[PDB]
Amino acid sequence: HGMTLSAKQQSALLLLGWLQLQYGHPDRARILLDALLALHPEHKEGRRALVVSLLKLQKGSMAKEHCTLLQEQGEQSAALWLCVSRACQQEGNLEEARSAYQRYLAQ
Amino acid sequence: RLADRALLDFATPHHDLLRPVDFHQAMQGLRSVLAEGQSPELRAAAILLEQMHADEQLMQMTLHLL
Ligand SMILES: [Br-]
Ligand SMILES: [Br-]
Ligand SMILES: [Br-]
Ligand SMILES: [Br-]
Repeated sequence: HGMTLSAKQQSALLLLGWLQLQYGHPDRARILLDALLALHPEHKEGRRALVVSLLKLQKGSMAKEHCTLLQEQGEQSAALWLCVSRACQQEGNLEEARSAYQRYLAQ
Repeated sequence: RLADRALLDFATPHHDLLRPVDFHQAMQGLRSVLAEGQSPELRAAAILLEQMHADEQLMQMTLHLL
């Protein structure tokens, strides 16, 4: 009851989006992952997959902002900065990409 | 193209749906919720997973192989 997903339903939707991303359909993954984040915006696993889906869609500016939200949620994975660097390279921010890539190698 | 593997690994979640009985219950419960959403993001996703029903075999196979 209610516009919400159980823990297993959230994982199922995350898996549906991850499969689309795996098979080179980032536009379809983004659709499923946006819905998961509309109902459960705190879903970190869903947001990381959306970040990569946006990178595959050449949407670097959006992908970098989603990484910023992960960072302030407490995300401490080193591969987060690899996404930030890749996102900055897509937008021409080569100096910001180098700064983020240094943090990826630091951790 | 070299970094594509590390990006996919970052997007891969670190299991609750291993049992096939639990998988079908999760899919039916997921389709019932998104079909009641009114926002364009929920409606677009409700259309998409209704077209992925023939892919449910590929879904469960990927779960067990991880
Ligand atoms: Br609701
Ligand atoms: Br963009
Ligand atoms: Br867009
Ligand atoms: Br469930």
